Amino acid sequence: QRLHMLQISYFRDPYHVWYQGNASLGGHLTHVLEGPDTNTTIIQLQPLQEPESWARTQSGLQSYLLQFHGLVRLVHQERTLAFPLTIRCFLGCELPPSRAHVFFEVAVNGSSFVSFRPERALWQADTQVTSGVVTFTLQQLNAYNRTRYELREFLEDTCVQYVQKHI
Ligand SMILES: CCCCCCCCCCCCCCCC
Ligand SMILES: *[C@@H]1O[C@H](CO)[C@@H](O)[C@H](O)[C@H]1NC(C)=O
Ligand SMILES: *[C@@H]1O[C@H](CO)[C@@H](O)[C@H](O)[C@H]1NC(C)=O
Ligand SMILES: *[C@@H]1O[C@H](CO)[C@@H](O)[C@H](O)[C@H]1NC(C)=O
Ligand SMILES: CCCCCCCCCC
Ligand SMILES: CCCCCC
Repeated sequence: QRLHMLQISYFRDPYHVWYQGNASLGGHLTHVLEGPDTNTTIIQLQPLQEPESWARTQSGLQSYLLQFHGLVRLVHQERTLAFPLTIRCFLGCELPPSRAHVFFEVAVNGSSFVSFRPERALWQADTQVTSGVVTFTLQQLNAYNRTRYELREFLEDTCVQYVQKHI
């Protein structure tokens, strides 16, 4: 009983991005993300959520993408960051038949970059390369409740409750 979410972001430059993503519930594809930042398709393949509730979830995902893009632009603006690049975000929750296991792992240009430590709602480097980019990204992720305790709540409560409601 799990929900997994995958987001791949292709940045031609800091300001133009193409998204490709999907989610699966119990190992079955349930959602698809596709399109440029200006017009991104976000679809549930199965009518799991009622329309008013889905429109709420769709809106939240759109706002996430805008904040994600904002952070990538800020890293570019403050550190040396070379484009084009790809970012992979892999996150979700898994319910043992006890405590849920949740995760959020980020790769850049196919290499491990940062990941979320839910035990303390903190981000760590997954690379051994000491890097102004990695250091600056961590400083931003670890400075805001949105990417700390609020993200832990999304993974530990929202995603788990989605699995509990729909598997
Ligand atoms: C240069 C690589 C960037 C890696 C970005 C990781 C994104 C993790 C979630 C970010 C979206 C939440 C809002 C961020 C607000 C600062
Ligand atoms: C997303 O789709 C890709 C394409 O096959 C697949 O490899 C991956 O497992 C999927 N992930 C999720 C969370 O649905
Ligand atoms: C946005 O994308 C959808 C799906 O590709 C398309 O139907 C719609 O016309 C697009 N809107 C534009 C290009 O303004
Ligand atoms: C990512 O890879 C592309 C080509 O593979 C390169 O042009 C770009 O500079 C790379 N960016 C980073 C941050 O490694
Ligand atoms: C359709 C799946 C899109 C990728 C997952 C986005 C998760 C954002 C969590 C805040
Ligand atoms: C793609 C989002 C699925 C639902 C997350 C609670």
